[PDB]
Amino acid sequence: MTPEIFVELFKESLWLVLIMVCAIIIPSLLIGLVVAIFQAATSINEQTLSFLPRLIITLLALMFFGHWMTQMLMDFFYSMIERLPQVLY
Amino acid sequence: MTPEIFVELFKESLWLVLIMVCAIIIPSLLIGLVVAIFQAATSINEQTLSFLPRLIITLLALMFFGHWMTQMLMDFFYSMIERLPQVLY
Amino acid sequence: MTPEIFVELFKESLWLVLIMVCAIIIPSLLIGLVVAIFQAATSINEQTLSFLPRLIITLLALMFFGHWMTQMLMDFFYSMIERLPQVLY
Amino acid sequence: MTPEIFVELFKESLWLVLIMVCAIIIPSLLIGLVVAIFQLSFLPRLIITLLALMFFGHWMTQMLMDFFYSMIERLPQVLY
Amino acid sequence: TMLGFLPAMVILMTSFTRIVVVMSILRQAMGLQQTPSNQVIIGIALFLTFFIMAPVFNQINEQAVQPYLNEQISARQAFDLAQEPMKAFMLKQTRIKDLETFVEMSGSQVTAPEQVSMAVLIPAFITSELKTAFQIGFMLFLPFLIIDLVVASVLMAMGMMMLSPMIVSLPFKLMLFVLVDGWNLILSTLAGSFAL
Amino acid sequence: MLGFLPAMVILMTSFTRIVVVMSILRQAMGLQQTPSNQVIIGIALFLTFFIMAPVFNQINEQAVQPYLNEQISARQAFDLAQEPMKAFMLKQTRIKDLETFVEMSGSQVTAPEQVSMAVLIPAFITSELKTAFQIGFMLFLPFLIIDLVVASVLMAMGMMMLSPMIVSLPFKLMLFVLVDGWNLILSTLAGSFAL
Amino acid sequence: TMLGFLPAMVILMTSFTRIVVVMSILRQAMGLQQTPSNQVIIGIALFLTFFIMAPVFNQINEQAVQPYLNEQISARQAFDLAQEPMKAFMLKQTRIKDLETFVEMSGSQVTAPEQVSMAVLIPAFITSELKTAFQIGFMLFLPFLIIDLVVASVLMAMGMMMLSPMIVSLPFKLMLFVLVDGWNLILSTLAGSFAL
Amino acid sequence: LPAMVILMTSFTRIVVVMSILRQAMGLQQTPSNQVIIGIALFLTFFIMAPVFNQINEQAVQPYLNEQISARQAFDLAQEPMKAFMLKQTRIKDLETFVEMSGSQVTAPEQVSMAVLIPAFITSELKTAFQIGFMLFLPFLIIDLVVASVLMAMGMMMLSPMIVSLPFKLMLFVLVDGWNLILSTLAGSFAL
Amino acid sequence: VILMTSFTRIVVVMSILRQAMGLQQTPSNQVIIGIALFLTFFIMAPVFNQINEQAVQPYLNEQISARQAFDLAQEPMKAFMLKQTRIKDLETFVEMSGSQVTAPEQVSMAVLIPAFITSELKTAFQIGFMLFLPFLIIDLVVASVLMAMGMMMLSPMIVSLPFKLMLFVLVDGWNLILSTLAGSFAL
Amino acid sequence: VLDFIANYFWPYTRIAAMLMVMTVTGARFVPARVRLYLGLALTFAVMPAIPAVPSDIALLSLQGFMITFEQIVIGMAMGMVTQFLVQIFVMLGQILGMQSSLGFASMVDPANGQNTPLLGQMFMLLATLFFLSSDGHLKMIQLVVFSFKSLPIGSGSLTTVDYRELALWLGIMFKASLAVSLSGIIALLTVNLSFGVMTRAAPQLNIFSLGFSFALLVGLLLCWYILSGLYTHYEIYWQETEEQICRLIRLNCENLY
Repeated sequence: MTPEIFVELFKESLWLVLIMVCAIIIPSLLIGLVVAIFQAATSINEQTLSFLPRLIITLLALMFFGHWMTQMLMDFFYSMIERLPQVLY
Repeated sequence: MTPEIFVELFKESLWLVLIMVCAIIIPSLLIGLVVAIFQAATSINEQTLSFLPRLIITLLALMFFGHWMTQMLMDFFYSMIERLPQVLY
Repeated sequence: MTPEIFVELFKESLWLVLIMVCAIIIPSLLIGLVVAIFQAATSINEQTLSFLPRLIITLLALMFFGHWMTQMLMDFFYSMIERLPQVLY
Repeated sequence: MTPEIFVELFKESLWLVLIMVCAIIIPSLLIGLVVAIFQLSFLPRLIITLLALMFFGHWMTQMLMDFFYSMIERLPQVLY
Repeated sequence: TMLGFLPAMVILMTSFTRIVVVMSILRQAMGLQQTPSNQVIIGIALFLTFFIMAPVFNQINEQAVQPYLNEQISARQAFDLAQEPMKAFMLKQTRIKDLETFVEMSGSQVTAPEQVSMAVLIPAFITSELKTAFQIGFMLFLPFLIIDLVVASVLMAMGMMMLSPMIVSLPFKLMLFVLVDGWNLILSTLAGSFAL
Repeated sequence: MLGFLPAMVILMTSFTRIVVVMSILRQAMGLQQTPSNQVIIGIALFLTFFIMAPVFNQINEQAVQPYLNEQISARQAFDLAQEPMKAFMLKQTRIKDLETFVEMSGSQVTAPEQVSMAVLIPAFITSELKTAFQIGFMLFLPFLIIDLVVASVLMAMGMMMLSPMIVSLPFKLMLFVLVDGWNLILSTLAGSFAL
Repeated sequence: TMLGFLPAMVILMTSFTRIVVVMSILRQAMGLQQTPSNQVIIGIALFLTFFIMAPVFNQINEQAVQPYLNEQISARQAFDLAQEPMKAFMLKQTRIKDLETFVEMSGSQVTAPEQVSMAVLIPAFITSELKTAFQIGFMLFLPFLIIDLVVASVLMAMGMMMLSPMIVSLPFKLMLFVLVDGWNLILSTLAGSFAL
Repeated sequence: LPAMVILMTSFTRIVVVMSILRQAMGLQQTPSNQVIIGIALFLTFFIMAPVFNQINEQAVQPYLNEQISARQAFDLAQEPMKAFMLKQTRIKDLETFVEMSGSQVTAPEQVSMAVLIPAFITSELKTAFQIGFMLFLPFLIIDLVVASVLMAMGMMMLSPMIVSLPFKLMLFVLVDGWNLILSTLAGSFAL
Repeated sequence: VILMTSFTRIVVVMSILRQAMGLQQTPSNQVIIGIALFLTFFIMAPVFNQINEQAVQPYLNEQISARQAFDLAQEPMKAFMLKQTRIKDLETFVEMSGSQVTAPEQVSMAVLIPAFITSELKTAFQIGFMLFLPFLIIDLVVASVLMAMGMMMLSPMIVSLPFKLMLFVLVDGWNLILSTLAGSFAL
Repeated sequence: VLDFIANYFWPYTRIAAMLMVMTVTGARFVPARVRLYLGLALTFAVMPAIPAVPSDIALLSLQGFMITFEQIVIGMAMGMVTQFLVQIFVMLGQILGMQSSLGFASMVDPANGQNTPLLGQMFMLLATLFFLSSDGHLKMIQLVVFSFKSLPIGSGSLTTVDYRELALWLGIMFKASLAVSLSGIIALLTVNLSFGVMTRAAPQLNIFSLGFSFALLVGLLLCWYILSGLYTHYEIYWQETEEQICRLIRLNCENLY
């Protein structure tokens, strides 16, 4: 019911978002990096070569982090529902 | 209804997406890569050279893998409904 | 209505795409190839040199093959309508 | 209404695109050719493109306005 | 309560929802934000239906409505007579394969299909329509997609990676659709798909 | 009260589940309101009369037949109609939602058949919509599989533009008709009930 | 029960559709996505249709509304009075091949296209208006597509690959639009298409 | 015109929370505004049951056995509905509307119903737009996550307001959603 | 009636600007309609003054009949619009309605309005071209700087939008264009 | 009998017209019956603080329609400012999104294309909460109350100089959205230049090699950072949008809330 408690409540959600997006992307980031390095090593200049492995790694990570992410977000939604009465008053 | 039956039901579709995509694309990646190897062996620096050869295979495979793909996805959609009553309750 | 009439009818559209695309594009590949060979023999490291003659070719082909292409695609649409009633029932 | 009146009407638009783009790019083409014969080559390649723009702009817009007007003219015969 | 849902049922008992879905799949197929009006779609479909169901409306008005001018009966004839012609109509379009499920799950298994309850045929008629509508769609859709694939490919061939191949490819689709007489063939096939 | 009775009485049925499911499907196909609201609220309205046939017949025999012959009405007939509705809905709600609402209402129950309608319904709707979303997600995924593969083959060739939501419509329609679509779907939506 | 459908008939009865369709194709042609321009399209086409049907609307007024002072009549030769001039008008803008592929579907053959059933001309009138409109659209579209191709091509040629040739083509699309005096010709051409 | 009475209740809050939810996950014109009006008209009968009981078993039936002035029934029923609101309205809203009324700042449980109504509805709207937006926020986490993951591999075009709707529904049902959302709205009323 | 006003031109200029920024639908078309509706009163105010003076007060002072007052009300509106329409464009439509007139003042309402709207759209585009000019210039110059660097991880539109903003507000932005939409209607 | 509605129509119209636009009530999520019965109830409450409407002005007469419009104008005007308020943050959101490359479909294609109002849709929640946490709507209603005593019924309306100042607000919105987001914008741009350096190192790295990864990350991170002290700027701009409404209904500011 305070302005600061709302902004705190939202920075929480943004932190959740950011950690999720890093968890998912950083594998894609590293795999794109290494495939680009392999490109520049032999001067193989191709644009969408690096779309197969990056997509593959993103799918594999979605398989991998499938449970931790949903558990995190569900915990967050639970905490949200816990905070409602104090928001009423 | 469980946080586990919906994670596994998820992993199924993710695995389908993975296998479909790789089956379609690996020929395209391979032909593009050999085109780039030929470019390097010929000092050729072209950007959209490896498009047509890559779309040729990306299409030929989609006709060669047509029935297998539509059968696999169809069978999946079928299994998405046999378990429908078990999950509704 | 059968899984094979819709996959073979689909092969037909994909075949159309393939033949139209290769008709329009192969000359562009030829001009791009010879331009890159020209650069390499002349030790010319230019990127968008090729685009002008290559665009010339693909815009010439759109007028060389125009009537044939719009005839092919029209006939295809016609065969689609013709075979529709044998698929509806 | 006939396929051929639509195919030719399209071929002419393509001819326009071709003759228009070349008038613009050929100077960049030639300057790039010479500078590469010497060999950076983009900022000059932009200068000369702007120069060709300011040079041939009146003729380009005139040609396109002519094409628009002719398009308008051959319309009622195609409608019916 | 039977005031705001009548427009959604009096149309659906008819062979109306097919042309709607067909023309609405086309309306997106053109690579083109709607541009007939939604009202245009509904109106061309409304008139196509008043045109197709003429054997049935000519029987509704003739056997039930005009007999209900002298009225000849206290509102009982039309409630019971208007049902058989529509049932005989839909039953020619309802697949038997789709009806088999809708009867065995209703329980009242009748040998004579025309003796099925109206509330069992209608839901069998709808699930049979949308299947036909989607078939006709996937038939009519493919050419407009061949154009788009070939256009996007030829564009990518020069490196024109950003040209948004949905502006440049609209003239080609509209050209093709004009060449083939378009609607004349289309709105005859839908008129011809209602084998009655 | 007339401004709500249409929405009040339609909710006692399984209308909402069919509505939400067909809506999720309509958006799964990516179709921008192609079967308009007057299409979906019509089809899901018909499937109600198809499903609620037993309940409706018992209503007519035990309420409308007594109302046309005027045995007793508007006091006893309304109550007699209240019964089979509870019989139907009560067989479809989960236990957990019902105990939740009955502990919330403060009035304690010993026989689940003996919840008042005003506490029965609000537990039915929550146990219906939850099933509706479960079904919807369970029907959705196969379509999503179609989108993400299409939306990846394009980028594999370089075609950043050309929204898959235009090139992946034919695949989805072919799939949907090959699996017979509205046959299997509308049967499970009709077989899910205990009625 | 017709509070939703009726609003769609009035625009189909008149030739409101063609202007909307062509100008909405043109709106996408400019690459200009505006719900504001989308809304004002209705206003433009609406007042154009006012100006166009001023002869027919004024004649219908003189035949019905001015007599509707004493009104002399009720709904028998008053409705069928107004039914006539609209049928005369639409008939001059439809094709004949379109109308004959429809009357054959109706089966109600008439020796006189003037004595044609209203419920088959309008379904033939719309397939004709849409075809004429798509023709006009493919006519008007080409110069803008040429602008787009030239723009993307020079951008790609100079090397600016990643730049989107859709945010920069719009100023030149407006230049070419105004240099041709814009709507003044276009609407004129549209008014030329409805040659009575 | 009578629909103010139902809107004097805890009706406008549930309507708003459900409307924020329907729009939280992609869905537009999914279950029609008529449907959510229905769900709210039911949750209100479930919540306000003690109030309607105070009304019925204390003023309604004795009015069918009238032995009283008809307006006395409203007078004795004007009080419990009042007492219900006074447990919900904020203090700031009440004092500010006492100011705005021009009447002197008098003790609570004493101000007329006419000042109570809008002070009640504005407090309800405040509570509702907060509850919903804190239930909204999670369903937006998923949207941002999936849109970012898309943009990661790219594809630039797959409208993330549908490719996320499966995740939204799965995650809304994994918490059972309604047995938490429709319950807390019933537990958010001490009366 | 809102079309008889200038709002038609105003909102089109608004949306032209919106898309120029590269920030699509960011000013919330509801808000755009609001601001454009408010300008219309800042533009039409002198006109509405005369509209009130001519018959409104006299009609309320019972100095003119109903239909006569209504006919008088359109006059200053016609005069105002006649200074915005173009000669050729008004000519096309007055001919296309057939019934020619000697004085443009004597042209009918329902036939001046259409020629008015197209004449307004044309000049609106004439304005909007000027509006796109600086923004397109900025996009081009930033893209060219990037290409001289040639880094390609730039996507000059997304890196150019901040420059579009820091160079719209830095030049006082809306105040200048507003002044043009005020000076554009030299009544 | 008791045709009272004729006595208080104008104040109700001003109230509800202010309401149909105000960022909380006149938004969506609230069916029109709610807002209508809210406005109609407010009048009964402020019935004391409303001067007698000028009699002799029948509603079913031109004289009445002129003033009724002359109040709808004021009502729309009061709310549209608050709309500008929340749209400041909406623009903050859409700038920081389209800079993160999150919203990208409409930046490459301003046409129909595809829009992603996600971050903007979130920041609108903030601005609709800040306007609610600090009870904006109460102050906004009190201003309408005072309006019946500063811009009374039948005595004038906004003047021409008022509209012009009001239509300047679009410039104010762009100025505010930059004053708030400058820190994050500059940082994101510097990081994009770091990208450009690392890519000039080798021309292999393209939009489909490491496309937008660091862009998405830093765009979200600096957005979370801006979130930290965001209430302060909202407080400042609330003062401007409050004095501005004070300018319309003159009201002699610096006297009360």
